[PDB]
Amino acid sequence: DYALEKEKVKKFLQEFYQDDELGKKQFKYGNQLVRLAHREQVALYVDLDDVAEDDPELVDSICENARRYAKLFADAVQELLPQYKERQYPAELMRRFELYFQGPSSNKPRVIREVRADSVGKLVTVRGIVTRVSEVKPKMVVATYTCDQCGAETYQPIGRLYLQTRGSRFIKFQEMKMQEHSDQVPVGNIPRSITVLVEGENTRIAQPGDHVSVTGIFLPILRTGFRQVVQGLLSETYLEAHRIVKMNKSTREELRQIAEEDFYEKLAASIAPEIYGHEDVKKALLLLLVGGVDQSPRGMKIRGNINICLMGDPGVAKSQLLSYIDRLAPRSQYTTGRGSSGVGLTAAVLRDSVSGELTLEGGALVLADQGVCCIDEFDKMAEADRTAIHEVMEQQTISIAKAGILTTLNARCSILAAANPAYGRYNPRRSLEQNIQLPAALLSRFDLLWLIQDRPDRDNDLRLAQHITYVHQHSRQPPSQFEPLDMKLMRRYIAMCREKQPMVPESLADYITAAYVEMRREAWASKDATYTSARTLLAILRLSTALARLRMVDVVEKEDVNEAIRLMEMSKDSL
Amino acid sequence: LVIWGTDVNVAACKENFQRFLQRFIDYMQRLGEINVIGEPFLNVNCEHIKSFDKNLYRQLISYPQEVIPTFDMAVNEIFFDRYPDSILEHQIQVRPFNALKTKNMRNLNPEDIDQLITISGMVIRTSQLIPEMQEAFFQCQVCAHTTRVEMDRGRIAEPSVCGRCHTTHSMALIHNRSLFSDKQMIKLQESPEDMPAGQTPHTVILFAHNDLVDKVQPGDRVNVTGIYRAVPIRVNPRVSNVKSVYKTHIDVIHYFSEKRVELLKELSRKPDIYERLASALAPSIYEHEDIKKGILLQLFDPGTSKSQLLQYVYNLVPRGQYTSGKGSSAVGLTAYVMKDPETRQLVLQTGALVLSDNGICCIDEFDKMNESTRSVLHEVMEQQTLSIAKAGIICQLNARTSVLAAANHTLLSRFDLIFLLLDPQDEAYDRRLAHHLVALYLDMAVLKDYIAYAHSTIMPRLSEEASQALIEAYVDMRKIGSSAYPRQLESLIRLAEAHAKVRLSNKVEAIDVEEAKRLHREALKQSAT
Repeated sequence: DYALEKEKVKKFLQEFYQDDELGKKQFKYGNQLVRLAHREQVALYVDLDDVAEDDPELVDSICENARRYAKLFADAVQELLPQYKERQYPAELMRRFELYFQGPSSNKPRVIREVRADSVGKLVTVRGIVTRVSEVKPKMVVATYTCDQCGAETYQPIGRLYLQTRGSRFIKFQEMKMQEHSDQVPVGNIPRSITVLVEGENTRIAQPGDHVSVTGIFLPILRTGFRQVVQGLLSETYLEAHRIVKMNKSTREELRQIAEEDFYEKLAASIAPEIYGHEDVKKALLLLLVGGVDQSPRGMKIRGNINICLMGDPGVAKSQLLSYIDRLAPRSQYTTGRGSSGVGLTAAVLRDSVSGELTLEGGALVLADQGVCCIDEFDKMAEADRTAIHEVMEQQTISIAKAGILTTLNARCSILAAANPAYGRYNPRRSLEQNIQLPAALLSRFDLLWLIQDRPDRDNDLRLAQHITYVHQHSRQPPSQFEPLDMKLMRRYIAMCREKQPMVPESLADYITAAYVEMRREAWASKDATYTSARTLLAILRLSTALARLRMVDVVEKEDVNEAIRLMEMSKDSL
Repeated sequence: LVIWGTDVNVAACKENFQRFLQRFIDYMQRLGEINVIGEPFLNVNCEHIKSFDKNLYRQLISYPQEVIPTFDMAVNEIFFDRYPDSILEHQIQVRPFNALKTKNMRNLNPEDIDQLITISGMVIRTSQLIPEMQEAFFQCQVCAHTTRVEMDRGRIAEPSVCGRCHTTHSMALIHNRSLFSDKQMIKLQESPEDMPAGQTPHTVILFAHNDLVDKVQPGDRVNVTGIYRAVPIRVNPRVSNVKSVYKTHIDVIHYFSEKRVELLKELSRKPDIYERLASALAPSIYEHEDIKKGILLQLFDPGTSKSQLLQYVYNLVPRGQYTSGKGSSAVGLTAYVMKDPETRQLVLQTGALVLSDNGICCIDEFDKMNESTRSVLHEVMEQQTLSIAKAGIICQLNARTSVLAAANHTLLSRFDLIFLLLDPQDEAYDRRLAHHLVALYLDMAVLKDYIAYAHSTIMPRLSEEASQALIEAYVDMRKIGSSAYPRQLESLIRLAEAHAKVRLSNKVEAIDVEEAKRLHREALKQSAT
């Protein structure tokens, strides 16, 4: 059916621009065609849904043969020019004029692991997380070469001969790396990520980390080369991304009976099951598991960051929960102090083989655009990795000042941290910067500090005995009647809270400052090691600013400020 | 007869241009100035000439590599006939100045090669001296004749056209007059100054020669015209397999508001913009307005509004560079001296301070600086330039800049000035601060040009209007508790420098000096114990 229906698709393409009045007495696809010959728009995309409404041929067929119905979409477009033209391959032959594809959910954005031997020749879309941003170049496609004895232009895609640019066919291209979303991997596997083939005006377009669109799809320029798909020497089908597009944005107690009762009571009793109590900490984890990213327009850009540090590592095996957190937390990545370089968080550059020069690829922070940032051993992130941290204070903070590259990337996540205590366990006689050793100067910056003194409370130990001894009896770690949940459901229980975007009753403007006065009054009055800031006020606000997301008020209430106080009162010698 | 490789007819517009050189008249003053004085090398503009002739014109960029020759001929066809009894050995090659509106070579096409272009950029560095081979000759073997190759006119400056008999240049080149060629690399940096940020601009593979060699310096600002070239990247010189990108490198061939002003004039007429802009400046915070003041002038607890302000400066301004100690040493400012390891040769490696000449430095963590560094700043500030006596380029580095920073060394003496973020210990002011945030929970571009036109146009003069007052002043500033007989005057004038750099008034009085008293006074007081 494919190799010899050339007249149809040309007939088809001869009529599809004519198939409507939506391009102003022309079809929308023909709207561009006059804009094409006039060089108004040069690249093209295709919503293939418009074809299947009258002819799923070239829709299911292109889905069966992307290449051919790619290539055949062109060769009509090749000879279709004179019909709209305002004036081997003649020189102009779509030479700066390009074609992409789009349409129904028959090409759902697929998984980096799910590329296949079936995916060869396939119509191919993907979403996921970005990195490996190469240095763009221009790139020739056709050696418009010279028959010097003969004169006029000659074209090879490929001795005394010269190969000369003046008629050759070029493109601006890159390498990219899509990555899994960190969301469809509730798994004991690596979040996969892919070498991407990247071109056109869809280069110089976007940054790492984005959740995006793709179409990883072959070019019309060649079917296979001189013949059908069978060949003897062949480089790789990798992801020929067409239509890369950002994802800005993709269980109710009213219909169900769910969000009615306090998650800030209840969610504790159904999160952190193995954990030996101390849900108080979990609240901020709950708060961070809510985060504060989705803001209302009051310019609170620091709302997104719940920047917590936890101090001392075999604290209950608090080492564990960050996985639990990441088991909760999508858009989330875990790292350790001295496990890798700053590019565990940050980014760096060198050559690659496949395509693209010096791909900047980045770490968790570069991976965590508004993510959840989870650390082991914050202390071993020695001065280098102490630093972009100390920038990532400031949200979009992966800044570069290097010869060829001097960008910043959008480090926008929020930070929970595990840091061993200074060569020895916590000590009341030794201070932070004596029992801790990391900068107070940083620790200050954290929204909250909390420690877990593994201490001789023999009864709670005896509970912990009871706690663990219940384990390997079963996994009923919260046997006081709590019904656990799906972290997705929790995520669904989270997401509705994220979208609240509250904003306080300004009459409350006293109640915080009212308290923050007395609070900071007492702290500066008390003159102990505890030291706060105005980021306190932000943090204080910012806590309540998330407390009401669960307490789905869309505004803020006294209790959250009283709770966030109580958190601070609970934070009071949380170290 | 045609050049299909570039589609130019046999001279194809020539005889329009010969008359052009005589028909431009209102050149005719310049037409003899080249032959009679002996100053070749035309220096056109973005060629406005397009009011004369479009068929001449449209070609100008078009494939004009086959035309500029004909020009450098066609001029000389006329010019040698104009004054052949002058110094006519001064052949002419054009050198445009502020050329056609380049599409920010960041954005130019893969296509965009045979194209006269111009930079909007900044220099990263120069070649320093590396020119290259000119012309050939081999020896063959019928009693070995020394065979012209690129000495043979009509042949090409290829690679491998000179693949043998090096002395048949490398000595003979002296003995046979092909003394080797001439070309100058530069690494520049496209920089639109309010780029989108993150994504970054295009540095330059400059190479082209002419004895405009070195008349572009490192760090330089741009007025610069060129033409594109590139070359396909071999998979290896050992092979013919192809990296299908051409290695760009460029033929250097270089050399509303009044209504806003009227608005500025109202702002200039406006009497307390020092307060109003202060009320506008760094608005993000409540009091410490006093601190906020001098940034305008200087324009002219960790991060406790500080980097914010410095970022306010960073944000406000193209000319400046933010950094700090403790991870980034002097190197992030200067003296990062180090090599191109791909080539293994030292480079004048530096930093923000080299980004900062006629700029404003936003250091932080000034407490954290070493003595292996910060002896830099011991030397810098007493210079405003930096002697780099080094391996490949012994030099000094004009950093005629500005600085400010703050930290949490006998030479505070130097500083522009920084202040004491101390605790008012007032819950009410906190509440006022809180209210400032609880309330928290254009002027710039106007400012951006307010600062400018004075940086463009204005030049204060502190004469007997108030030159006396300085003399009256440091008397008053030294004497209380009797130092200001030191350069405090030179600071004071550097403060009184501002208000007349404000106001579009090039002349000064006690007021517009006298404010700077309070500043240096309060700055002394707040810094005093």
